[PDB]
Amino acid sequence: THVLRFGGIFEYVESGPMGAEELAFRFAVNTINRNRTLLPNTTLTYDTQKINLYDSFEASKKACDQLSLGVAAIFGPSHSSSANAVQSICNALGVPHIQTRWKHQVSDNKDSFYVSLYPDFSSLSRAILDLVQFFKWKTVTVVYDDSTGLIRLQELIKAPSRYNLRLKIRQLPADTKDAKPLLKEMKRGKEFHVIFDCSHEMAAGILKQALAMGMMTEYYHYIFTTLDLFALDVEPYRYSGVNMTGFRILNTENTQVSSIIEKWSMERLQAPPKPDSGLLDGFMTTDAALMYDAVHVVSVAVQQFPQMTVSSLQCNRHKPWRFGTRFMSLIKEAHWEGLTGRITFNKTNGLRTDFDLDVISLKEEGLEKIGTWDPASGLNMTE
Amino acid sequence: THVLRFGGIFEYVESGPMGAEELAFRFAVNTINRNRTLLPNTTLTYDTQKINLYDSFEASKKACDQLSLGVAAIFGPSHSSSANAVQSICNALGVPHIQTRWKHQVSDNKDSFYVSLYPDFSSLSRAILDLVQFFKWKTVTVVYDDSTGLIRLQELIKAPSRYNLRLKIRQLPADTKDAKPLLKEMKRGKEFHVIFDCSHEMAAGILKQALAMGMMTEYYHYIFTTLDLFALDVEPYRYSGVNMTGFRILNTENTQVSSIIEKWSMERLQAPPKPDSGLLDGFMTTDAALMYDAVHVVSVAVQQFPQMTVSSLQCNRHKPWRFGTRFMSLIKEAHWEGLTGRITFNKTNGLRTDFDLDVISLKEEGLEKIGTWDPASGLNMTE
Amino acid sequence: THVLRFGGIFEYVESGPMGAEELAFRFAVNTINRNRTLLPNTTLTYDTQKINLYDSFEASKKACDQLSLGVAAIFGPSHSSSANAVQSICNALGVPHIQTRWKHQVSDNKDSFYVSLYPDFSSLSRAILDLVQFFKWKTVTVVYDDSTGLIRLQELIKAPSRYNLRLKIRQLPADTKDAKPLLKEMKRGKEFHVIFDCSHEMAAGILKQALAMGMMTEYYHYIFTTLDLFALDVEPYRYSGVNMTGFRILNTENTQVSSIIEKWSMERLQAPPKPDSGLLDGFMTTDAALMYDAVHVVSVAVQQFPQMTVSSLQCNRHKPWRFGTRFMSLIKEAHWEGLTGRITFNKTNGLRTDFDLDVISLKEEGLEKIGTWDPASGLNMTE
Amino acid sequence: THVLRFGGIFEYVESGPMGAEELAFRFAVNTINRNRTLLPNTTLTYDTQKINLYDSFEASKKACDQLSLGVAAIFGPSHSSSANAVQSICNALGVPHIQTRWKHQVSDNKDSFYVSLYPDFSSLSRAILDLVQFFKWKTVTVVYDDSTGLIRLQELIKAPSRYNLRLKIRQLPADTKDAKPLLKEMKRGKEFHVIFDCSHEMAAGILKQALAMGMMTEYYHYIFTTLDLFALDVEPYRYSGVNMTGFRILNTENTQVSSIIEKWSMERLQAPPKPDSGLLDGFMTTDAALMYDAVHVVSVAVQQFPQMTVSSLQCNRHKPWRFGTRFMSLIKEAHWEGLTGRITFNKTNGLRTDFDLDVISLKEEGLEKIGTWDPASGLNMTE
Ligand SMILES: *[C@@H]1O[C@H](CO)[C@@H](O[C@@H]2O[C@H](CO)[C@@H](O[C@@H]3O[C@H](CO)[C@@H](O)[C@H](O)[C@@H]3O)[C@H](O)[C@H]2NC(C)=O)[C@H](O)[C@H]1NC(C)=O
Ligand SMILES: *[C@@H]1O[C@H](CO)[C@@H](O[C@@H]2O[C@H](CO)[C@@H](O[C@@H]3O[C@H](CO)[C@@H](O)[C@H](O)[C@@H]3O)[C@H](O)[C@H]2NC(C)=O)[C@H](O)[C@H]1NC(C)=O
Ligand SMILES: *[C@@H]1O[C@H](CO)[C@@H](O[C@@H]2O[C@H](CO)[C@@H](O[C@@H]3O[C@H](CO)[C@@H](O)[C@H](O)[C@@H]3O)[C@H](O)[C@H]2NC(C)=O)[C@H](O)[C@H]1NC(C)=O
Ligand SMILES: *[C@@H]1O[C@H](CO)[C@@H](O[C@@H]2O[C@H](CO)[C@@H](O[C@@H]3O[C@H](CO)[C@@H](O)[C@H](O)[C@@H]3O)[C@H](O)[C@H]2NC(C)=O)[C@H](O)[C@H]1NC(C)=O
Ligand SMILES: *[C@@H]1O[C@H](CO)[C@@H](O[C@@H]2O[C@H](CO)[C@@H](O[C@@H]3O[C@H](CO)[C@@H](O)[C@H](O)[C@@H]3O)[C@H](O)[C@H]2NC(C)=O)[C@H](O)[C@H]1NC(C)=O
Ligand SMILES: *[C@@H]1O[C@H](CO)[C@@H](O[C@@H]2O[C@H](CO)[C@@H](O[C@@H]3O[C@H](CO)[C@@H](O)[C@H](O)[C@@H]3O)[C@H](O)[C@H]2NC(C)=O)[C@H](O)[C@H]1NC(C)=O
Ligand SMILES: *[C@@H]1O[C@H](CO)[C@@H](O[C@@H]2O[C@H](CO)[C@@H](O[C@@H]3O[C@H](CO)[C@@H](O)[C@H](O)[C@@H]3O)[C@H](O)[C@H]2NC(C)=O)[C@H](O)[C@H]1NC(C)=O
Ligand SMILES: *[C@@H]1O[C@H](CO)[C@@H](O[C@@H]2O[C@H](CO)[C@@H](O[C@@H]3O[C@H](CO)[C@@H](O)[C@H](O)[C@@H]3O)[C@H](O)[C@H]2NC(C)=O)[C@H](O)[C@H]1NC(C)=O
Ligand SMILES: *[C@@H]1O[C@H](CO)[C@@H](O)[C@H](O)[C@H]1NC(C)=O
Ligand SMILES: *[C@@H]1O[C@H](CO)[C@@H](O)[C@H](O)[C@H]1NC(C)=O
Ligand SMILES: *[C@@H]1O[C@H](CO)[C@@H](O)[C@H](O)[C@H]1NC(C)=O
Ligand SMILES: *[C@@H]1O[C@H](CO)[C@@H](O)[C@H](O)[C@H]1NC(C)=O
Ligand SMILES: *[C@@H]1O[C@H](CO)[C@@H](O)[C@H](O)[C@H]1NC(C)=O
Ligand SMILES: *[C@@H]1O[C@H](CO)[C@@H](O)[C@H](O)[C@H]1NC(C)=O
Ligand SMILES: *[C@@H]1O[C@H](CO)[C@@H](O)[C@H](O)[C@H]1NC(C)=O
Ligand SMILES: *[C@@H]1O[C@H](CO)[C@@H](O)[C@H](O)[C@H]1NC(C)=O
Repeated sequence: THVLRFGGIFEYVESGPMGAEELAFRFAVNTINRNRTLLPNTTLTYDTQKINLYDSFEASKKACDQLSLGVAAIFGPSHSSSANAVQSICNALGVPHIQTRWKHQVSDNKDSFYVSLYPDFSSLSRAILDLVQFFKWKTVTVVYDDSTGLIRLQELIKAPSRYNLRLKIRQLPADTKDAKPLLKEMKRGKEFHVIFDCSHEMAAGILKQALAMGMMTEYYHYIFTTLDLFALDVEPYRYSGVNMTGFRILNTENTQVSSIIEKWSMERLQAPPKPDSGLLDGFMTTDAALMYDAVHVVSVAVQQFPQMTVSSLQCNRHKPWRFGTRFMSLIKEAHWEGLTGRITFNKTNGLRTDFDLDVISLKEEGLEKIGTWDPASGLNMTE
Repeated sequence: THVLRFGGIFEYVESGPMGAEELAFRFAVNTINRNRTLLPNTTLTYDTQKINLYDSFEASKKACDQLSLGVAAIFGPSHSSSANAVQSICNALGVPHIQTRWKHQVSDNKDSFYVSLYPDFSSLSRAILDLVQFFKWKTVTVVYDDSTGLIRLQELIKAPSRYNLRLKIRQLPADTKDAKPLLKEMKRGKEFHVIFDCSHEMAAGILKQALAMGMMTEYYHYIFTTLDLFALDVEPYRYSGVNMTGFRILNTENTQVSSIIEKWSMERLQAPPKPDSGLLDGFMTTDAALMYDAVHVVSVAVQQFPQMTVSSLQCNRHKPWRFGTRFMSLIKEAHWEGLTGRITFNKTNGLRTDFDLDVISLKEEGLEKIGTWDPASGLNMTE
Repeated sequence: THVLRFGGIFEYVESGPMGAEELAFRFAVNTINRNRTLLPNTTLTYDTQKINLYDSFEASKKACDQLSLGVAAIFGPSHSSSANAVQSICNALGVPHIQTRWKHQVSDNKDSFYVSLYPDFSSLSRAILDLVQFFKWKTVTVVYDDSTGLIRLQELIKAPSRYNLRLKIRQLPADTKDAKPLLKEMKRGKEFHVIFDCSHEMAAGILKQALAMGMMTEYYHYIFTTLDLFALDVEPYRYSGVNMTGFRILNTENTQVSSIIEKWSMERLQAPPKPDSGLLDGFMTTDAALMYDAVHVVSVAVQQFPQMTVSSLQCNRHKPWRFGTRFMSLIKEAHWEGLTGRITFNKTNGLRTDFDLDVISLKEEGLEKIGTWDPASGLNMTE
Repeated sequence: THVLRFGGIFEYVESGPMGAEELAFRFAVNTINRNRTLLPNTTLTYDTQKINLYDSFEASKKACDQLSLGVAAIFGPSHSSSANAVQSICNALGVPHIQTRWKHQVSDNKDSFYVSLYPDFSSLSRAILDLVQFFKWKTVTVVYDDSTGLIRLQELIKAPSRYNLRLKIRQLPADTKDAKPLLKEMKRGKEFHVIFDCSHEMAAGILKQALAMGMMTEYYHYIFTTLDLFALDVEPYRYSGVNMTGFRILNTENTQVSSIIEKWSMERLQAPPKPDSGLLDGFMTTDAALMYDAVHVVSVAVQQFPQMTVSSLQCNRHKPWRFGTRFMSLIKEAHWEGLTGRITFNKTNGLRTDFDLDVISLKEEGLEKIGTWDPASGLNMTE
């Protein structure tokens, strides 16, 4: 009988229930504890702490508390300022750091003990660039929201120096959802081919404002960078004649994965979606799908390593954990068929640049898979 | 008799002498200790610690050591990953954090206790954009080096959506100085109007490689984003017929400032510039000029606040410093005429968006001031 | 066992080692003395004297000293003022005079006893004129250094009276290497097609100054009159996109000749090339290559004439040497395959107007043979 | 009573009488010996030797014979190959060398003991260049005879790089007076503005052949480089309507000079001019006029130096003559009003670049002075 303790550092909300990632972290730990073939005779427990996500000092205190109590991994603070602080703690004290969201990896950072399960925007900007070639675009307009979106789509911005695109980079307004002065300039500029770098909460907001202005016609085509395009109530836009392409790594066409999504709406039951926020009703985001996967990919590594004993490391007397070097190598060699497809890592750095997308577009009936993407193959679009 | 202790967290070098910022921090503290009108009867001492600059854990330990010994300010780790960790420590424990280099301020960071003395690239990208209007450019090519340079020049990249520029964003090769495959594509692409986002060490390297390929003619024009264009041995390029514009905030035309630059070459004497690195011989970089200024701008605040007593704060029992709220307000209200012009801060956030540049170009005689820039006025170019 | 004594009159240097011609004269005499098939059972010795090269009185004293001791040939004073004095001594006293450098032969000079091994500029000005036809030039600019260069390139200057060239004859500054006021007039005059009449020491100097001004672009083409274009460190100019044509009589593509060039760097070892003089490291000049050949071509004549006995001639009682008439006819009928190709003489006067050049140009990889020249054939340019 | 012995090295003719320079050397020495104010109580004697003029060995033997007998000056071998040999003898042994004909002074010749009385072609090529400006020429054709004529007229050849001339350099045939294939190309090329670099013997020959072909019309203009244009029987060309410009330094408009020219035809009486050689009957050439002057300019120096004693110098034991340094300085400071105008020398090198020409042209009446030239003033053409 073993007691492994996966750490976690999640968002602190005062009014609603626990977040989507903290639910999926608790739902995953309960899944391996019930299921018997994966990790027999062990009992995964958890040590979830809650932070502000914008406080690198508070994230570093909770990371040293989890190392003092003793963890075998830390499943990310999930924000760029807080994740870089906890990554360097986990690098110095041996213990792995599991990331499920994208952040800017600075080029001269010699950190080994981290893996990210979010699909890398080195690969995702090539998938978007393959679509604008397939659709024969020449007047692309990238619309992002925050200044880090330039780093995300940098291979798309450098594309007119190797092809015949003509980019017109624009930015959403600072914090307000008043995208109407942006969309007036896009409508007057005759820009019919738009790539949005947004989240699905902000994709839904500007799609209501593109309806009310001029822009949900059969002349406009919208590629979406977000992987949660399948979580939009697209009922006002089905008959609109529009073309709305995108991607989806959440492999919802398996019977096994769709079983878990149907289980997900049960225990989540609280926090209903407010009506003028036209996301769909019951779904896993790809944010929570990668946190459900991250517990399983580390679980592949602990099944291949049974003699693990959790130690109580100390930050101001920082010494590496005894099995931190081998167990990190088992996480970077782990293969898993999770909610988000195949999960293999990039041996050099530790990212997911090898993954399987599903190109989805908006048809009259609904929002349907019209192709596939694969870094080896490319676009296999059976449209 | 007072004993104020300004902290500092600088780069650790194993072979050469102390860095340019740590020299200028020691040279500034010795200057106020000698000079009598600024801070009478007090003695500024220092507590310089040395880190790797790429280790947010090591930067956070040295910041808690300086808070344990007791400081009244921390003069920056001077790298983006390390500065964001020490900013959140200084925000939680009251003590100000003085920054002298640019880093990405994420938009939802509610940090108050920090000021940056580096000229903001919100203002510097408008100064570069005013030059490409004045020079009547329409085929601009931005060349940057690291992925954060997109965030720096984002107002220049968004400019073809409000003017008639046609940007072609390119990137230098990853770490090597083999910019020849980049410059072949720029020469074959007939790109004569280039903006380089580099440092002066990398500006000197690609200017040697632009000479040897095709590109230092009278057809090519080079705007440089760096503020240390005046520190290039431009003797191979004076008669080249080229046009090489740029900026300079280091106000070298005063008798008072040029006295300090002449003092600077004396005590620095070690570490000579190697010959195939064609920077000039004796100069302050704008990196060290802002660290000389940062000690003085905080010195204006302590002259207006004589009853300051340094306290010994603790990180794991984090309580704000007693005078941290008032003394931070005096730093954000400080005015100073330093090496880099007028130093006034941006009351909203804490940046320098109000500063005085000097547009310099390459003439046959040398590298001379051909104008001025000011966020209020604009380009007053007496060419 | 014979003792033949070839005379020699070379440059007197006070600081460095012996000159390139005096080394090659000593290296050649040692070669025939070792090698057995050419001249069996004889031992060539030498009688090298050193002069100022600008003193026809001192050159005439050393020539009468060598005739008093007794020589069978004199291998040139190698300067125009000194060579004409020693030519008339050798004509009056019978003994041959071997020349390895060009000088102005006045038309009414009835001298028989001399041969020159330097390629005649009657033939070399036609080879340059064939290149400006092949390259379809019409705006040729000849740049020479001393006033005798007009005599050298006179068939190139008389060419617009039989073709459609438009010559613009210019001269380098008097003694200084300040060719920048010359190159300003050539750049402002839009003169992209330049023929330089220089030595390789002065070709290297003005190529550094053409780089620093405007002129090493892909618009400028430089034909070089010198036969030592292969002895330039052209590493700063390979990627420059320039076109730099020229000639080479030193037949470096044979295994036998390249063996001797590899032997040459061994014994020469002293006198390294100073860095800002960007000639290559180890090479025979064509000046020393013709002095290595001149000992061998005379050696062909003494193998065909075994009964030669060296006599002690006197200048103030001038009587011709007994075998001077026959042995001079054997030198003018000698054939040899030396370092500089085939060596046959011009029966009428005694020059080399029949020789084999190798047209070399500057490519991106290096400086490569792009054709051939031959007075019979013409340009066979397999470019 | 003194006995000064001026040396001389002149041409050896086998059939006719002594040459024009040797007559004028004997006529000048007889003139100072008769006349009493210039050199009282001294008796100039002479030591004229005769050479082949194309033998630098024979010229060097006669120069050492005159130094052995003892001379105070040597009045030139008067040919370029022979003069450079005797110049270096006179430089090494102290004794001055007086030149009366042009030769190529190589630029790195450090010879002090020589003066030339022939007008320098540095100044004479500017006088020809001032005429082609005054006559508003733009299609100039230079015709020379030997390859040294390029060195003579080099400032005229370099003139299209600073003005709007368009030179077409041509050469007379090698030795024959068959200039008809040259004049066919000049007539077919529509070249009406011709500069001839010739002697007056060859100017008369090609003027007979320009009459018989097409070219003595009112369309053709001929500038002559020779200073003996006044010695042409121009009676067939007076009414021809031609324009034939030229120069004249022989100052035939003085009563004193025209007395000497009338004396000259008396003692010369032998050697009549053959009819088909249409030079005039009785005249001093400027060759003999400068030899008459050269004895007088040296005579100014010996009047200012009475204690001169002629010494017997030796060539193979070469030691400078005791008063050679001072007496050479008196020749370079001598002023004289001779047959050829004012005779002042060029302190730097020793040439005549300051002289007074007389521009003469062909009118219907005869060949008349139409202007003046002076290096200070320029063309004062009272036409
Ligand atoms: C509960 O059972 C297993 C617990 O191990 C869960 O994961 C699976 O673990 C086994 C251990 O090697 C592997 O079996 C695979 O099962 C899938 C069923 O979809 C089948 O397609 C494969 O050929 C193989 O038999 C596998 O590593 C892993 N499954 C996957 C998809 O990676 C399993 O997910 C849990 N649920 C059920 C309903 O079994
Ligand atoms: C592990 O990580 C490295 C670096 O992230 C991966 O290297 C990258 O691999 C791709 C494919 O070889 C390189 O080229 C790109 O490929 C697309 C394929 O669609 C092609 O269309 C483009 O020509 C594009 O250049 C990419 O440059 C390369 N990056 C570097 C720095 O070498 C590597 O593939 C990963 N290993 C895996 C996934 O096994
Ligand atoms: C010691 O530090 C004091 C700092 O106050 C220096 O005194 C003054 O410092 C500033 C230079 O930043 C100057 O004051 C200003 O001058 C302008 C005109 O240039 C005037 O408009 C302002 O009202 C203000 O006075 C001033 O140059 C300088 N004072 C003097 C006399 O130079 C002081 O120079 C420092 N001492 C040493 C030895 O460096
Ligand atoms: C304190 O900070 C804020 C922002 O950090 C400063 O406001 C900024 O002011 C500039 C100039 O007025 C605005 O930028 C540009 O104005 C130019 C005028 O030519 C024009 O090309 C564009 O329309 C562009 O907007 C900038 O928008 C504005 N920032 C914000 C967020 O509104 C403010 O001036 C600072 N206070 C000081 C220096 O006292
Ligand atoms: C010693 O000198 C003799 C000179 O005869 C060298 O023998 C031969 O010299 C010439 C090189 O100039 C070559 O002869 C010719 O070769 C061509 C083919 O390359 C052939 O067509 C001719 O019929 C003639 O034979 C030849 O390379 C060379 N002989 C050998 C065996 O290499 C001899 O090489 C000199 N010895 C040394 C040690 O250098
Ligand atoms: C011995 O010497 C004489 C001259 O030193 C050589 O004669 C010269 O031969 C060349 C070539 O045939 C003639 O030059 C040029 O011919 C080209 C053919 O393309 C043409 O562009 C011109 O018409 C030009 O004349 C040159 O005129 C001629 N020289 C003389 C004085 O006739 C002779 O070939 C030598 N003997 C040998 C190498 O056996
Ligand atoms: C014979 O008499 C003198 C001998 O000395 C010859 O040359 C002249 O020498 C005197 C001595 O200084 C100078 O007199 C000048 O005479 C000319 C007459 O043309 C006059 O114009 C001057 O104002 C001055 O009085 C002078 O240096 C020199 N003459 C010249 C022209 O340079 C003279 O040439 C001989 N013949 C006659 C007829 O006197
Ligand atoms: C002594 O000899 C030197 C060198 O031969 C003479 O120097 C030369 O003098 C002229 C006049 O200053 C220079 O310029 C030329 O002048 C003409 C006048 O008509 C003018 O039109 C042109 O602009 C032309 O450049 C010439 O360059 C200069 N040479 C050198 C090497 O400096 C000097 O004048 C002589 N001294 C005398 C005659 O007192
Ligand atoms: C949607 O996609 C189809 C197929 O690529 C294309 O024909 C159509 O024009 C697109 N709609 C747009 C661009 O509005
Ligand atoms: C596209 O998918 C089909 C069906 O799975 C398969 O033939 C192959 O993977 C792809 N086709 C091509 C031509 O690559
Ligand atoms: C540099 O300045 C000159 C003169 O103002 C002008 O050619 C242009 O502004 C620049 N040169 C270029 C772009 O070649
Ligand atoms: C720019 O030039 C002068 C120099 O300082 C300045 O005084 C003037 O006011 C400015 N001109 C403008 C802003 O038009
Ligand atoms: C050099 O060669 C290239 C290719 O043959 C051609 O541009 C031309 O011949 C030369 N280049 C010039 C004159 O710029
Ligand atoms: C030039 O090229 C080849 C290569 O050596 C040569 O054999 C051939 O005879 C020549 N071709 C001609 C002269 O047409
Ligand atoms: C001779 O000179 C006059 C005056 O310069 C000129 O008018 C005439 O045309 C000239 N004769 C020619 C060029 O044949
Ligand atoms: C031309 O000569 C006249 C008369 O000798 C005289 O006025 C002056 O020297 C010259 N005139 C000018 C204007 O130079």
